[PDB]
Amino acid sequence: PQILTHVIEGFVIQEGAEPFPVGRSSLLVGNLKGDKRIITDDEIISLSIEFFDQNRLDRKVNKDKEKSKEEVNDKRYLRCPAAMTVMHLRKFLRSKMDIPNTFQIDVMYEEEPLKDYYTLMDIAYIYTWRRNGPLPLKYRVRPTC
Repeated sequence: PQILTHVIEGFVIQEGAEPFPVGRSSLLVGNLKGDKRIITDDEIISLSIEFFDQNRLDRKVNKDKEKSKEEVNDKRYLRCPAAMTVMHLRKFLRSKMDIPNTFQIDVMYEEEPLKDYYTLMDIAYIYTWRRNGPLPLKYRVRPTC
């Protein structure tokens, strides 16, 4: 639902409200197949992307304003070819949010921006992501000069 297509070089990625484990099969909670022997780049990586939480003032939305439907989740989700780079993502954001060249975009894992050559695999290997959930990315804009 609510999935949108954008092209970034070397593959087309579709991003939006990806189905959640809650609605997915409960069997996916158990010991799913996984193997560090697999180093292929013909692989799909699941991830999220949200605006770095600077405007949240270090406050939790659900904490201050708990919803009865529990609809607090400021991300967009992405099934993405693992070969894709930070450079591609920033472009995709640049295009999605219509971001002028007047600003820079930092793509970050936690607080730390990532180099534009990093592949999504490189990130999973660097940060030792364990395929528990999507790879959580963040982003932010800065004036350039």
